[PDB]
Parts: sequence; structure tokens; C-alpha cells
Amino acid sequence: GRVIRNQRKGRGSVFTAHTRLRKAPAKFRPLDYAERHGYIRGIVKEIIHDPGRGAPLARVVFRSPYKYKQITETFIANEGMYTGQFIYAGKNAALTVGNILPLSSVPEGTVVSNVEEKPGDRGALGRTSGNYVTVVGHNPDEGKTRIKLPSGAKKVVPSSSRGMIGIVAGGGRTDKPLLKASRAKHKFAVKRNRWPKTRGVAMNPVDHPHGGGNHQHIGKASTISRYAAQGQKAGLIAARRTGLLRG
Amino acid sequence: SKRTKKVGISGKYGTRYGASLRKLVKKQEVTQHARYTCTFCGKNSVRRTAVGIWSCKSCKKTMAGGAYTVSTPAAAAMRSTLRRLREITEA
Amino acid sequence: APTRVTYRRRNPYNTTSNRTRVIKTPGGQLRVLHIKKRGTAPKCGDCGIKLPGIPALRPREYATISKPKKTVQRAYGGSRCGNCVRDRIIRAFLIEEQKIVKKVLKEQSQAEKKA
Amino acid sequence: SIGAKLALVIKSGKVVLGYRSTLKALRSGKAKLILIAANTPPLRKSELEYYSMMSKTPVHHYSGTNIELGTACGKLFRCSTMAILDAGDSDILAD
Amino acid sequence: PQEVSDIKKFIEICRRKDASSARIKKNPKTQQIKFKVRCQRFLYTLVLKDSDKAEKLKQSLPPNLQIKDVPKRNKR
Amino acid sequence: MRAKWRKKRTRRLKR
RNA sequence: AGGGAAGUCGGCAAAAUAGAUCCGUAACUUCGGGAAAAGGAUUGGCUCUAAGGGUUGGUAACAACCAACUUAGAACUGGUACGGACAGGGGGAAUCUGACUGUCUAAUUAAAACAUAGCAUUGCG
RNA sequence: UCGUGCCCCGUGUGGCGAAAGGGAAGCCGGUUAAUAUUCCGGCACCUGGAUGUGGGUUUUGCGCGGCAACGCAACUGAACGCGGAGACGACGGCGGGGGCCCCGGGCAGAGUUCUCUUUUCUUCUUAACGGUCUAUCACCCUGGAAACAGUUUGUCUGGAGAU
RNA sequence: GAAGCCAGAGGAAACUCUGGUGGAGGCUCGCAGCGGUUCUGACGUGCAAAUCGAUCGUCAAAUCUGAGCAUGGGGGCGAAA
Ligand SMILES: [Zn+2]
Ligand SMILES: [Zn+2]
Repeated sequence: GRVIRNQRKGRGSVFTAHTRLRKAPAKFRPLDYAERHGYIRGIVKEIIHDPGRGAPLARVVFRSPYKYKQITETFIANEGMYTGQFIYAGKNAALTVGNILPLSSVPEGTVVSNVEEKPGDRGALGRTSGNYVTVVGHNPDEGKTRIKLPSGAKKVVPSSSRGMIGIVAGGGRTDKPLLKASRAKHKFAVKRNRWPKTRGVAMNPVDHPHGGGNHQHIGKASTISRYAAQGQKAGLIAARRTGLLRG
Repeated sequence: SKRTKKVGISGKYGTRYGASLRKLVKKQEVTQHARYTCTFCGKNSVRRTAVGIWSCKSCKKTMAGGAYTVSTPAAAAMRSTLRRLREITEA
Repeated sequence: APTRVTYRRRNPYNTTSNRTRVIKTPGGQLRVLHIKKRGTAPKCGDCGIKLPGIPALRPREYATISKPKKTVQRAYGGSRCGNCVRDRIIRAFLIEEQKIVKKVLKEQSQAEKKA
Repeated sequence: SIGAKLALVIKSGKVVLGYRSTLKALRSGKAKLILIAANTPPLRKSELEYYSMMSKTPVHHYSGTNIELGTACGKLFRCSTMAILDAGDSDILAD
Repeated sequence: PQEVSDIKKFIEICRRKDASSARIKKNPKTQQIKFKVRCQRFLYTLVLKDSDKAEKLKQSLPPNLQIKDVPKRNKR
Repeated sequence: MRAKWRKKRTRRLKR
């Protein structure tokens, strides 16, 4: 046979992500003395729409403590942030929406966003619209913090990891149906070349493992092993259960 | 003089996409295109600019809110429990 | 009466820079004239409205005209509008006075704590 | 309450509604009490507090918005700040 | 091209060194007379009503500045 | 204005 | 010419309808549509009438000046024909089928094929 | 004398890539067998470089006026920063301007003219570059509005100050 | 002829009806353009190694299109033939 679409997506070429309309990556300030020991104030000047991202971004300008310069940063906006608002990033910052605090300085039950997996990677968890990470446990002796992710997972991260207090703006985006095909086309033409998608059962045996036959059918179980060969993975991969659950 | 008995703002969609899907999308379309009272100036001039972005025409203030609503009940409960935790931590 | 016209440059496409207007010459010939793009007014760096008193030109055309025509005789003149300058003055004065009152109250509280 | 006393002031005494009229009353030194709504812009709020500090005039911070302040004054428009010039029959000055 | 509305300014422009030529346009349908002086950058013109002040000003130009009355036809 | 024009002015002064 | 599908595997092809104004329009239906449904009455020319406006000027509800295109009504009149050429829906009763708009086998197959929204499942902190 | 030395800033440190993207500046008339916004004539503009005159400022050293929006021929401004312009989708109606189309009178010319037709047709033009007077939005001063008012084809504006 | 808006008649209100305004829709007739349904079509060593005529589908968008660039054969690309 030939190289499948799944294998061809990893070479780059037409399958790379869109770049032009997307201005700056959304991440926290680098961890420094001001955030590690006290707090630093920044001014939220713009709330912008990121093409390809459902969550609005916030352009916030801070001051350089070491030189005479204004530093602009791009944060993921939480629901309630407005232009002209002073946000405070640091250890001694207050528990206000938009403030960035380490997880050791927040109480349990606090919901945070753009949470760092490791102190210094400028935010990894809970970054999409309407999502949040819940601070569910603390361990001061080991310096650890248990958090709950939007997938239902619970994870343990170092307590020096930072997170913006609040819930990411743009919630309920997926509730509205994308009535027309053009709406999905516009949604994916700003992200990457993955739309429209052709079913493998409508293909030829040269094109995909599901192709061929006088009737359109899979021909075997749709669950495929984890250690399958490259190109043998097409369908449900390493599934522990299948079917519709009653709940 | 009401022109459509039931579809309302979904009347632009014709007979297409299904009655239930038109009924579902009617709520987000109405809530999205409605005008809102500003928290900062009190004028009925807050309208959606992009998804999650709500700008006021009078005072020129831009807020981050829900996708089709100016605020979400999850964010309101977040504010409530957040001020709860602020009060507990402070005193 | 020839009323139909041609371009005068070798660009045949109706692009943004290929802008023309129709004139009638003193020889009684209906011709085109290639014109430049319209200049836009400078805007306030705080609120974004058009600054009054400053002409709307192309970026390099500003270097050919004098300084009083490119600015307004005021602090932040030709860069910010008058309302924004007034708000800056009021905000600066009020925040400095608040800092003085806060420092006096902090010194009084520190003296009371020490005593 | 504060709304009832405000309505008594409207029906009995004299007031000025608005930022510019409040500034004129504060400059004239005839303002007896300055009411500032919650949703007043903070620069205007601090400026009016500074003017009242200069004029030795009490400031009441109304917890409602300018819609609610106009409604309490009995008007169908918004009012961010206001000044009273005569208390009338109300007991609004001693509080 | 520039128009000067002052006789003394036209005189100073004529005494300027860059002035290489002066010429006179007589419009009888309009009843006016134009004195045009060619400087390096600008052609300066003065418009007058038909009177003896035109000939007085003609005398008032310097003799080094050569002056011509324009013809009826601009033949090459 | 621009550094080249300012340099022209200060070079005229220096000359 | 008369007949009007008797022709033919099969109404293939041709004919028939057609613009605009007015009367009127069923089943079904996701109430949005169907719908230009269906089925009817009219249209030339000429001579008139009526209505729909602007500028300036101390009951001005009035004077003066100026202006162009629509709309309605009436009389008269030619006739074999009046959207006089051109231009321009045939319609209806049902059944199967794909939801629709869209896309493909350049050079024999445009489709119940593909895609689509919606639905569900899987792996990953 | 300098070609030699002394400082200062140092976070960052290449090139190619569009005759439809961004971009400093030229119009008119005439001219050849064949070129012309390129030649010729007239009238301008931009960029870079020097360098004077007039005018301006200054013994209150680096202008004056207007309440203000701001104005005027000038009217010091290094390092380091801030901001604007460059610099921006598609569609719908509305309003202004140029050009084209249509109607009337007048001069000149051409055609029709059995009859009719004060007739039908043709020329009646004004560039770049400047001066001056104006041009939607917006902004400023007075003033404080419900018997709510202003106002668009389209319902927005106003005690955060409308008419 | 969808939201939004105006007026009138009701209704205690909410709302109901009527007349307007407005100009939405991967709506529709249809010119260009794009495409290629049908004809015992023309043509069949043709004008043409895929053309010509009538007819037909679509026509404000998942529409048409240029230039620069990217993907190169045990590969690519594929609304999938
Ligand atoms: Zn506001
Ligand atoms: Zn401003």
C-alpha cells in the first residue's frame, strides 16, 4: 500500500499550524526575584482575540525592575479581567481574579488557570476557554500541592508553581452548534489542514486499513493494540472499554 | 406585529439544519446579540466584539466574559467562593 | 468624443497603490491622473481619537513641514489629546498627594507601634 | 433609610445633580453634603473627595450605582454624583 | 507660480538678483494687465487694472531686468 | 527629527 | 387540413407556458415553508383628469419662482394580433432515494458515491 | 597637525525573497516614418550636500496670543524611553465630490429643405503645483433638561451634561 | 422578507392583533464568469490527440482567479474516483 494520511500528517508540509494571524505566545512572566519574594504590578491594556484560540488573550504591561523599560506580556485572560485593571503577580499578591500567585499562597478550593507543571515553564495546565484547575490539597512539609485538572485527573505539583486566579474567559463556546459546514471550515482554516475528514471505510485498501470490500465495513475489531506498527493504528487505540455507558 | 410565531432569530435559517438545532442555537444567538448594561458606566452599550470579548461603546472598556453571555454562572460562583476564601484567609 | 481612458503606468491591476482620478486636460482630452493614497490623522496614544490641529499626511511627508504644524503647543502636544493630558495631570497630582498622606499615616502608625 | 432621606431632601430641600454642578457647588462653598455613587470612575471620585476636603464638606459613598442613585433621587436618568445645598426637613446632615 | 498683491513686493522681487526676465500680458477683454517676473524657483505675477500705473511701474523696474510685451500668438 | 539631518546641522556648525 | 401519443422499449424530439398588474391559492409541514402552488381577469394608440415636491418672503391654512419621475382614474379609437420583434416557468397526483448548500473519476459513468453539520467512542496531564 | 590613544553603549549577533504588497518626488502643450509622464517649450516637486542674505529669538537668556478646543513665518534639544503613521475583512442602504450621460438658451460651422421643421448635428476645454474662503465626524465655553428632549431611510444620544 | 425599531387597537400587566420600517439568509429567478445534464445533435484521416450548437447546474458563497512559495515517485496530494 501507500503512506496513510495519519503518517503524512507528521512530515509537516500542508499539515503545519497557521502562524501569520497569531501574534505572541500566551505564557507567564519568567520567574524572578520580585515574584519569588514579593509582588509586582502590571496594567492590563488590551484584551485581544487570538485567531485559532477560543480564549481571549490579555496584553499586560509590567515594569522592568533592573532597567528603564516597559515589558509587555501576553496572558490568557480570565473571566472578569478588564482593560485598565491592575493585576499583581508574586508571592505576596492578593487572592483576586487576574492575580498570579504560587500555589502555596492560595487556600484550598481555589480555582486557578495557566498552571505551571514545573516552576519556571510559564504555564501549562488549564489554558482553554472555560477551564480551570482546582487546588485540592497542600503538603507544606514536602512543599507539594495536589490539584485537579479539567479531565478529572489529580496531580501533584511543586508548591512554587504559579497560577492565575480565576476561570478562563469564553466558557460555553461548544454549546452553540456549528450549523453550517462553512463554520467548521472557518474554525479549522485558522488552525491547521485537518478538515474535511474522509472515512477510512470509504477508501481503497491501498489508502487505509479500513478501505476496500463490496460493502463498507471495518472487517475486524476497531480496537487496536498499543504496540501496533507505524500505520497499523487507525481507530480506537489501546482501548480499555468501549460502547456507550449508561451514566 | 410579530412576524414569526416560533423561530424568531432562527428565521434566517429557513427550513434547514433541523428544528431542534435551530431551537438550541436561538438561545446563544439571542444572548450573543443582546445589549447589556455596563458595570463601569451604567449605560446599555456593552456588545460582543469577539468570542469571550465584550466591549462598551460609551466608556470604551473591554471585558473578558463568556462566549455568548457577558458573564457565566460558573464565574459568578467562582467570584462568590473566591471572596469567601479571601475573607477566611484574611480573618 | 473619446470618453474612455487608459492607465499611464505599466501596472494593469486595480491594486491599493494603483489609484487614479479622471481629469480633463487643457487640450480637451479626458485623461487619468495617478494619485497617492489618502493620509490618515495621527491619533491619541491613550484613547485613540484623532488629534485636532495636526494634518493627515503620509509618513515621510511629515518631514517636509515645520514643527508648529506637526504639534500642539501643550505638554504631550501632537502625541496625546487635551482630555488625556488633563486626566494625566489630575491623576499624577492626586496619586502624589495620596502617597504623601499614606506616608504620614504610616510614619504615625510606626511611631505609635514603637511607643 | 438613605433612600427615604434622599427623597425627603428632594421633596423639601434643594440639590444639584451631576459632576459639573457638584463642582460648581464645591467651588462656591455652599455644598452641605456630597454623594458619590459606587460606580463612579476612581479619578473623578478622588477628585471630588479632594474638593470636599478643601471645602470641608462631608462625603457619603452611595453603595448603589448611578442608576440606583438617580432612582433614589426620583429621576429617570443616571446620576454619578450629587450635592445637597439645603437639608430641608430631613436629618441627612447629622449622621 | 505665485501671485503678489503688493507693488513694493513686486519691486523688491524685480531687484532680486535671480530675476532673469520680465514680461507683460495685456488682457483687453477683461481690462487687466499682468506683470510676470521669472525668478529661479517661482514665477511671480502682479495683476493690475488698465491704467497709467502700469507704465509708471514699467519705468519703476530696473533697466538691467529685460522686459518684453508678450505677442498675440505664441509662435515657436 | 532625524539623526542625519541633526548631523548635517552640527557639521555645518563645526565647519 | 382532420384526429391528438393510435408512434416508440420509453411523449426522444418538437409544440405548448412564459414579462408586468389584479382576484385567488390545497394536502403536507421541522410553522420557517410548500408558493410564481393550482385556477382565473387584463395589457395597443390618442386626448385628458387627479395625487405624490423644493426655494424665498411676516390662517404663511398665503403669494412668487422652479422641477422630474412614478401612480391611479375616465373618455375616444384601430384590430386577425396589443410583454405584436426580442425577451421569457408547462403544470399537477404519487412512489423510491440522499437531509439540505457543496465536491469527484481532465478524455465514456455527476450519482442512493464523497463531504457536511449533529451523535458516539478511543488514547494522552 | 593625524594614520597611533582614551572613553561610552553594549541582551541579540547575516543574506536572499513581490515589475499586483509597503514605498520621496512631474504636469500641460507641441514634436517623429518609427520614442515619449523620458525629447522640446513652459511651469513645478523630492532627496542629499554645503552656504549666505532678509526676517525671528536673546542683557526677564532658548517666542507670543486664546478661558479652552488651539493658532501663528520661525521659535535650542544628546543619551534613554513612550506613542502615532506605515497597517489592512466581507456585505447592506444613505450623504458629499469629480468624470460620464440627459435638458435649455447664445456665437460660429455643417446637413435637410416636395412639404414640415426659429430645425437636427458639431466646438464652447482648463493639468500638476500653490494662495485664500469653505466643507460630515469630533472637541471646547455658557447653561442645567420629565409636560423628557434632540434625531436617522435604518433608534441611537444625553446630569459621565442633552436641546 | 429574519432580528432590531415606530405607531395604532386591545389586554391590570405579561402579552395579542393590525399597519409600517428594516434588510438577514452557506435563500431564490437570472446576465457575465465557473461548470458540463440532455440530444439516435454537428464533427469522426475533425477547427480540435476531447472541438462546435441548442439546452442545462451554480451565480454573494464550501464562488472564480493570477503571481510568489511548499510538498517529489518503493514519494506527495486526495470533500476518496
Ligand atoms: Zn461602559
Ligand atoms: Zn486621548
